[PDB]
Amino acid sequence: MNIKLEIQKMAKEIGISKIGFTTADDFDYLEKSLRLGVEEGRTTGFEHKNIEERIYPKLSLESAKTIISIAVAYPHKLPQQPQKTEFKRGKITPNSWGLDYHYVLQDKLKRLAKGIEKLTENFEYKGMVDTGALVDTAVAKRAGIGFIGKNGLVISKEYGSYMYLGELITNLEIEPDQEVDYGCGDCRRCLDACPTSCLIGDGTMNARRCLSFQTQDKGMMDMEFRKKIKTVIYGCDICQISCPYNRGIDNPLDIDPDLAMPELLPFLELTNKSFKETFGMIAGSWRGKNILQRNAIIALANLHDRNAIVKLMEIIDKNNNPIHTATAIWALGEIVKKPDEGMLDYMRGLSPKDEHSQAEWELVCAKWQI
Ligand code: B12
Ligand code: SF4
Ligand code: SF4
Repeated sequence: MNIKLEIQKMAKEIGISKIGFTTADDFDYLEKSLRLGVEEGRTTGFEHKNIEERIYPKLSLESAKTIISIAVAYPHKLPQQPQKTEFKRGKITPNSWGLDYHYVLQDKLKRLAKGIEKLTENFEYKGMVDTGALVDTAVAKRAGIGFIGKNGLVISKEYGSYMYLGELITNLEIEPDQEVDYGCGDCRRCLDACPTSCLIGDGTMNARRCLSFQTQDKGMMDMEFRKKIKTVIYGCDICQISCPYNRGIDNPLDIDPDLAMPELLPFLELTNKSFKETFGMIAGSWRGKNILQRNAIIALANLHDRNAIVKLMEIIDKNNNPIHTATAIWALGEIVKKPDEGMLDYMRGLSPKDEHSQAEWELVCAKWQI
């Protein structure tokens, strides 16, 4: 007894910015739309595939009785700007500044569980953060962490949407928290700011057209999204920056600004090894360097950076990574606005190895009236 007050006490003790409680009752109100996302092809592929495991918490535990939702806030503005150099910089979502949230939160949930082991008997748990089967977002709503916006995210009054979420499924009998009075209203800002219009209106999405996805999808980024990621080479925050509830927050926790706003051409020099050493700790490193270097080439093209030309030419001639080659060929068509005869001969004189490079090459050629 007074576990709920005791938990809350040790929560804030170990850096958890908010905590909530809810039943292990299933979530079949979601079924309908989860299944419709998959059938309509609006799913990314990152989602847990088994829909049953997604809505029935007992499939993850059995002895499930309550679920404890945690939230850890993160800064969205940079404490200290990075220092101007020769090299232009891209941006990379604050969701991925500093240590990979997955590790941070799993550590916090471990501590919370160890601190509960002491104050009861027969305690049973199952921790999740992002990579688990539950809908992290809907759990935090039932637990009154915040409400789900039209942008799909969980929004708190206190810390905005700039929170990482987690869950500790458990066999404890505990008083559910309330939920929240505040919502969206007739706000619509996010819906109108999304540069792809992926958001459907009801907190639901064609994720396939989210730029956050596009920056993480493997392969060749479709033409439409290249221009639109501007210089943001990982994630998208547009639907949160445009949100009233984020209007005036700064939040607590360590950030290297050079990892948060990386210099692009030096970034393109990284190997698997140097990439691991320097970037391996952030969330955005979970698929390796290649998707990021592709994106960086795109950023350089979006900046029309004449200083990248020689590097792009090196990527193309070496051709050890075809996605990069094809992206670079495109990038030259963007950067070199008035090509000299020498450049027309360079371009005319490539004969792309593979189909994606061939495709991008044909387009530049056509654009340059070759
Ligand atoms: C797959 C995934 C993605 C994909 C797909 C995004 C998406 N919206 O589905 C991509 C790569 C695009 C993505 C992007 C981002 N994501 Co992500 N993503 C996930 C992941 C692993 C699973 C997503 C999932 O379960 N799909 C849910 C889809 C299928 O459901 P749906 O049909 O849209 O359902 C919506 C409705 O049911 C609605 N719903 C619930 N309550 C209510 C109430 C009412 C009345 C109504 C009508 C509807 C409604 O909410 C659901 C979505 O939130 C989750 C973690 C997790 N396991 O939950 C993180 C998660 C959702 N992502 C997270 C983050 C931070 C992001 C980004 C902000 C990262 C960035 N800065 O770029 C973006 C923003 C995109 C966005 N607008 O949601 C955080 C959200 C943070 C928060 N505080 O809410 C989560 C919770 C991870 C975490 N542990 O923090 N993500
Ligand atoms: S992250 Fe960007 S692209 Fe994705 S929904 Fe939000 S605004 Fe739209
Ligand atoms: S922008 Fe407005 S509509 Fe969108 S989530 Fe924020 S509050 Fe809701």
